[PDB]
Amino acid sequence: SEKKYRKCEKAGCTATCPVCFASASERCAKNGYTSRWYHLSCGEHFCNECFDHYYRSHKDGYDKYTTWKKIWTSNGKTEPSPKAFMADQQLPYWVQCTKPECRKWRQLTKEIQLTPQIAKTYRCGMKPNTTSDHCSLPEDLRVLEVSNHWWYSMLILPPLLKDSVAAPLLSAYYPDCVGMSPSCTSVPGMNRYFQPFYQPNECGKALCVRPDVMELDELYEFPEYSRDPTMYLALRNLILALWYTNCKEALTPQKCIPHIIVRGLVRIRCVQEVERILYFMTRKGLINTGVLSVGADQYLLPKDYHNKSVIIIGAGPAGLAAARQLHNFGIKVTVLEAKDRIGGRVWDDKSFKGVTVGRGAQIVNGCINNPVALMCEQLGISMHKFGERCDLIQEGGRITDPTIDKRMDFHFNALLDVVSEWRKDKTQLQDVPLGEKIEEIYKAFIKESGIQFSELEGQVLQFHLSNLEYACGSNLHQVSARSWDHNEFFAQFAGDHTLLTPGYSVIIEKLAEGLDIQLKSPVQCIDYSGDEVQVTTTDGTGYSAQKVLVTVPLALLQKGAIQFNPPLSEKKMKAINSLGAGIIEKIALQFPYRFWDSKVQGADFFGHVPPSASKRGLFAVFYDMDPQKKHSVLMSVIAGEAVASVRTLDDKQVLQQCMATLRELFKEQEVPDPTKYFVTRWSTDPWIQMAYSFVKTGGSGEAYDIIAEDIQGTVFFAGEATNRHFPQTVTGAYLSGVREASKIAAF
Ligand SMILES: [C]C1=C([C])[C]=C2C(=[C]1)N([C][C]([O])[C]([O])[C]([O])[C]OP([O])(=O)OP([O])(=O)O[C][C]1O[C](N3[C]=NC4=C3N=[C]N=C4[N])[C]([O])[C]1[O])C1=NC(=O)[N]C(=O)C1=N2C(=O)[C][C]C1=C(F)[C]=C(Br)C(F)=[C]1
Ligand SMILES: [Zn+2]
Ligand SMILES: [Zn+2]
Ligand SMILES: [Zn+2]
Repeated sequence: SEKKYRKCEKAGCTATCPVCFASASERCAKNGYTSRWYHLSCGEHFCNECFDHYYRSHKDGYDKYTTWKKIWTSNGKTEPSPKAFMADQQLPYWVQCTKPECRKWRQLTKEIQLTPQIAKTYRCGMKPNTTSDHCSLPEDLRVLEVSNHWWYSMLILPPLLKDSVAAPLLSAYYPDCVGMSPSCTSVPGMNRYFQPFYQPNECGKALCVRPDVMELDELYEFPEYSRDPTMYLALRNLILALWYTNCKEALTPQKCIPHIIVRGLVRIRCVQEVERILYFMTRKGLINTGVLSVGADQYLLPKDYHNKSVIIIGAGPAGLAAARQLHNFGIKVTVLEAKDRIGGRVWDDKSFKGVTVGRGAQIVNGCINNPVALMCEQLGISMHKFGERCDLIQEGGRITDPTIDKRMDFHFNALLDVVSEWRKDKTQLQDVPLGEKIEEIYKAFIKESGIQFSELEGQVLQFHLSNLEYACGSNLHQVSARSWDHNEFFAQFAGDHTLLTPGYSVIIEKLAEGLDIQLKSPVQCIDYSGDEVQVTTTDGTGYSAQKVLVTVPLALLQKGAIQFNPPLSEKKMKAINSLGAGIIEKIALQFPYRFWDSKVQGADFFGHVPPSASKRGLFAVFYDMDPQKKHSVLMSVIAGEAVASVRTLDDKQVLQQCMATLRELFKEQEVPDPTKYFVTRWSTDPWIQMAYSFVKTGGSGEAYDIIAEDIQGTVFFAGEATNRHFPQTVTGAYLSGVREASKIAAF
């Protein structure tokens, strides 16, 4: 009469007495003998009678199983089996007592389906969906087993979450390939800029994670998930979904737990992992970031990561970002800024009636997943997507026919295409200045083709040339042909380019809120010999801490303004000197009325066709600073060779030359005098001296990576000049501070 066993089917199982969790069949083995004891985990087994109850065609619960099967096979890629069925449909739920000093795990009865409402409110031995004696009872012994690694080793199937908050975003994916149950019959309200997941077979979008693939740095930290990442993916994806669903408060483990819905003891494992994973993504700045603020005893990282102190040099976006991160983590942070204000190259003039005019940055280039878009969401502020339209207006007042604009843009880009071909097989030593290579290709193309451009077509080509010089912040003869667009090899920020109407100052101010910031404290010296870094200001003040982070602009690193002891390495100096310190300047003009409205007809900007290639980049674009079209403020830009021509002019002389230009651009009409203006002088600001970085002839994009290497795990570097993927921008500077705060916290 066949054979029967007390013991589990799996050699090495730690259950000395399997007991059937199902009790689905009339002849369930309860806790005795059966023809096979089917193993789900070390703590969960079901007898063969209950196995036949669902499996065999002549048995009762066969319709229930066959129906689940059909749902399973059509929505998922994971095979259906009785074990998979049991784990998705028959294992009981486990929940923690929500009383703070208890937190004990309990098994719910079978008919109860775990809601996030139950998980938020459950207390020991009180019937859910609803004395303190029931808390003192010991947990089921199987609970403690779960937290060992060998428990996960002995788990036969990975968990599949139900009703994950991630699910509305992952519809393009098989639910089980991203850790969600296929038997689960279930993005309005989320910010259009939060797109944290790639769609399948999609790349080239910055800061998107693949919802079905762990990343290298994730596998490094969680190698136990390398073979089968189902479970890690489920929890990471859940945390991301929860964060972007509410980026204005800190996302705690307490907050994640009631959204982790899975049957069986494995839920305990998930609740224990979510917390580890959460602290990891916090340190890495993927969540719980932006201008989020925490109070005392509400720090974002456990007291372990708290045994450090940091001095941060420079209170620009990179410095304040690291300071805000490190502070939120619970690390002592002091920021020493040279100037008498924070912000660095973010400095918003607020004195123009009705608008905020930035003397430094005010544009966000690519808003999807951009942390600046995150921080705007957190602050409730709005960004203005730039319009496409930008007439090229001639001195004289003629508006250049758009087909000329477009045709010369074509020829121009066709020149850059030849550079990209030429450079493919050339090393850093073979490099050649970009402008020089363009002139060669152009003069070769003119000579070969016979074509003859009108004067205007040539001037319009000069305009497109000036824009490139603006993007590099340099005449193109200092810019590397090989490596000027180096960072476009990496995924870039998709989406809208915007004018940050309220100005970056609003973000910079909120980042700095509440931090120990010593202004008028320019750092003279950093000595990282000895047990602690010693930092000294220009008047002799001394500050001390265990680690120091440097965010000074590239120009200041090039000029050696801070004495380093020991000196920076030769490798680091060569990198620092291989990047160029690009420069632009800005002028803002306020008028008594919007004199351009009739001609410009609402566009966000208009173009200034340069008269000659010498005057190239002199007020090339005028920006209308009020997207609501009520106030009268224009802003324009000096780039390229034009920067060196106006160093010997005072502000009034620059203003006059701008006004002469506007009046030529509007020659057929009257232009009022300006009533208020400013002219920036970044290139002579002693502690900045630049607008943003670029790669000079002979250098490589790797220069950014090299400038970013820490020294002795003790001196760290951040700043736009240190972000290889995202050079130049406030965004790239911000992310580099987060990057460095992640490095520092790791110790
Ligand atoms: C200038 C400018 C202008 C005029 C304009 C613009 C700009 C600029 N940009 C840029 C930005 O801003 C930058 O990049 C940033 O900011 C960076 O940051 P960082 O890194 O943080 O730096 P800074 O800020 O500079 O800071 C620094 C600091 O530190 C200090 N110091 C120094 N030294 C020292 C100190 N302390 C102490 N001790 C010592 N020794 C100083 O003071 C400071 O504070 C920009 N950006 C963006 O994003 N956007 C915009 O819009 C901008 N801009 C314009 O306009 C345009 C440009 C652009 C680009 F570039 C790119 C792109 Br794709 C775009 F979209 C745009
Ligand atoms: Zn049974
Ligand atoms: Zn077993
Ligand atoms: Zn309890």
